[PDB]
Amino acid sequence: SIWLIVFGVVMGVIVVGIVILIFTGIRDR
Amino acid sequence: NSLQFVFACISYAVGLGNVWRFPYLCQMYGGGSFLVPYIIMLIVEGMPLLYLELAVGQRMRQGSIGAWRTISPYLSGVGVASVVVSFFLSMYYNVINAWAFWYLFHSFQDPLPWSVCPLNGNHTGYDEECEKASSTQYFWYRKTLNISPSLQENGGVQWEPALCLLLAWLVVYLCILRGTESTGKVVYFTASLPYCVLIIYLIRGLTLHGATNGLMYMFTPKIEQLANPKAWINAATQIFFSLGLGFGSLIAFASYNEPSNNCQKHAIIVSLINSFTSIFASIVTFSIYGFKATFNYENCLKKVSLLLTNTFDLEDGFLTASNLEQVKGYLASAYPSKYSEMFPQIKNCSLESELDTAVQGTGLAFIVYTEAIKNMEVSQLWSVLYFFMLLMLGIGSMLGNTAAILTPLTDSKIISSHLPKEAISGLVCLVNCAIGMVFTMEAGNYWFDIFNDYAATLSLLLIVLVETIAVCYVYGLRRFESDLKAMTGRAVSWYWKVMWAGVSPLLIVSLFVFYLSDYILTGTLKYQAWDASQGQLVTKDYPAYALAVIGLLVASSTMCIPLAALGTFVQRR
Ligand SMILES: *[C@@H]1O[C@H](CO)[C@@H](O)[C@H](O)[C@H]1NC(C)=O
Ligand SMILES: *[C@@H]1O[C@H](CO)[C@@H](O)[C@H](O)[C@H]1NC(C)=O
Ligand SMILES: O=C(O)[C@@H]1CCCCN1
Ligand SMILES: [Cl-]
Repeated sequence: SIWLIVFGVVMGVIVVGIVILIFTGIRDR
Repeated sequence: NSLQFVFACISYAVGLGNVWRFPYLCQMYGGGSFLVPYIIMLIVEGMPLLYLELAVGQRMRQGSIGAWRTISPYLSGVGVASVVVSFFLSMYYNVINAWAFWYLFHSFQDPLPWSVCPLNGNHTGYDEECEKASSTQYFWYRKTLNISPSLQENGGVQWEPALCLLLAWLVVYLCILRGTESTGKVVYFTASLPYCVLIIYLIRGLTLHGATNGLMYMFTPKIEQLANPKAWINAATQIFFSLGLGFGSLIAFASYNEPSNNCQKHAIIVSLINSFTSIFASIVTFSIYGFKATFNYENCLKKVSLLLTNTFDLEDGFLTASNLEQVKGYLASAYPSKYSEMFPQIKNCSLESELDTAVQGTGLAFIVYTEAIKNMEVSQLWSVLYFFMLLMLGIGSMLGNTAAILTPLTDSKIISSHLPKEAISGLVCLVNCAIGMVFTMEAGNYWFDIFNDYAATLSLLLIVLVETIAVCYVYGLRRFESDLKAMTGRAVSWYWKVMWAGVSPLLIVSLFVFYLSDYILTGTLKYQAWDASQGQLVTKDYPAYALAVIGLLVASSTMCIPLAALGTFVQRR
């Protein structure tokens, strides 16, 4: 199913973005 | 500084209430019969109260709770309630975004899912429900929601909508964490892309066969259904929900503006731009809807002609739509014995009935625009563009709403001294996403219907009524006018004073009285439910447990005001 592949890619990139932003914010403070 | 504030207010106001909610609200309540009150309710309710909110944000120069607490302590509750409503909004609004995500992900396929019905099972025809309804309607009601036939019947949590809602909430949380003041180029971009996409769909939407039927249905003010109090109620509540009145974040936005600014120009411009965007989006939607209605009418006429021709052994092209009644009379006069058998079977179809009952419900925008996409050349590109514009609008509106939710929480030193703001926002998003899973069930569309019509509908009227009475009578309109004149050099116009003091509260009270009287007289609250066997929408009475939630959603937010007054009186005594 192509919709599942696209959703997996999008969710992966969004989760990596959230993780990096939280980690950078915590490390800065 | 004017451009920044004006575009911030526009970006807050222009969202899914303009592109998604307005079209189906207009369709449900008669088209023109809903548009005439809307405009009537915009001059009286929209502009004066939006200006009052923007002025209260400036003369106080505090937050919503701070302002309504500084005017008088006995009133501080209206600052708390204005948060709670936002909560309920953020509880269900995201579901819409989720749906768009779904419709985006099913847009990279050559055989678009809403374009071709599945095979029946013989591999010789189409599905019964997919044929009785449209392919777009079948995709929306079965492939997307899998809607249960009644509210009493619900299954488990559908995992695909749950994942889409989880993804939408993750995107909202990422947008919360990432940016707060970098909207510089975004305001140059996110404000023109919806208009460009609507322009493209208008260029397609006004050249379809029978596009004028949709516009005529839209702009005809039928007097017979213009007397419905529910139409006026829905118009006023949609105005309040689209301008953001009662949510309390407009006061916060205006709190950061200079006191030597013209809030009479800005309020007028924002309200007019919101109205124009709603009208334009609804015009495009109703042009496509009229094309759908014309196609359904032509299909019914063709089916009836084929039925008569296959039986009376008429010529192939002899029986057309321009000579249908005359040939029917001729055939009936020829011999009645044969005509008697199928007379029940011959169906009457007209443009009007199709226009009322072609497509209706909260999925009107999705169904209509998927239909329009399936009639394009490169359907994939236009589907991506439209469902990306919708995603931007929803994400922006939710950023505004969640900022309104979170600012009181961050400003509270009790919570801010224990957990980081990055964790407070995460907890808020997690609670909202976990509670919003009730909209992903099989019967979740009915709960979405309940929340879209009662969570932030009448409470927005009562909050604004209390706010305007507070500003005019408790604080003193003369004192407020003097303060505003000293702040900006110009005294408030007499028209704005008239609309603040008497006209808007009286109209709100009259609307509330009419709605209550209509509900009492009817005594049976009903909702639309999908019927796959009949392939349309039927009206069913709300069950006993559905009225409790409906009552509580309004009651908590509205009654949060009197309870605070009682608590303050107890504290004093
Ligand atoms: C096609 O399927 C229907 C059931 O929906 C059945 O009644 C019909 O006999 C089938 N046609 C043939 C040729 O078997
Ligand atoms: C169609 O119209 C005729 C005459 O007005 C009426 O008798 C009939 O019940 C209607 N409906 C159908 C399905 O024939
Ligand atoms: O137009 C919208 O979609 C938003 C909803 C929230 C309040 C502001 N307007
Ligand atoms: Cl609107």
